[PDB]
Amino acid sequence: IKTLSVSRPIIYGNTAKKMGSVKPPNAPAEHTHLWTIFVRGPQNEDISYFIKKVVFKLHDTYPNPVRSIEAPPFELTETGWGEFDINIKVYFVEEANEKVLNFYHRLRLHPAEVSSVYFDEIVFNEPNEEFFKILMSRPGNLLPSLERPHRD
Repeated sequence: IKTLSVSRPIIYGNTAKKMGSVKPPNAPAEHTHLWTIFVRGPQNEDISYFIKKVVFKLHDTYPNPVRSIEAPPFELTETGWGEFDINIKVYFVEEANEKVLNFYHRLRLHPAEVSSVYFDEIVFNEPNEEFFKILMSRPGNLLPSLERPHRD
């Protein structure tokens, strides 16, 4: 028990909706849809305990197409009229001892919200010991961490 591997499940992809009269004051003309590109946990658990930042690379026609999200939720909303590939770069907390992980997602606008989401698992083959303390102390634990006396 020198090295201990561990995985974390994630969901990545986008949702999209047709845009009506309700839109931001500076919504580019001819943009027909809004969309949210994201990296999430199952049950929308906050995944910032292992993810440090997510960097989304949009199409080069977008202003400042490299969008770095450095606090949760790891998502951004944009508008547009068409589909293209987005490069999602996931960076990990130091204790994970894991380099950047790349995903590529094709934005989906059709077919009334649409959802194009992919389930994957990030593996950490050589995390620091401290990584497991971070993981196990994340909110929501119900179990005892000591021998808790109890009646029959």
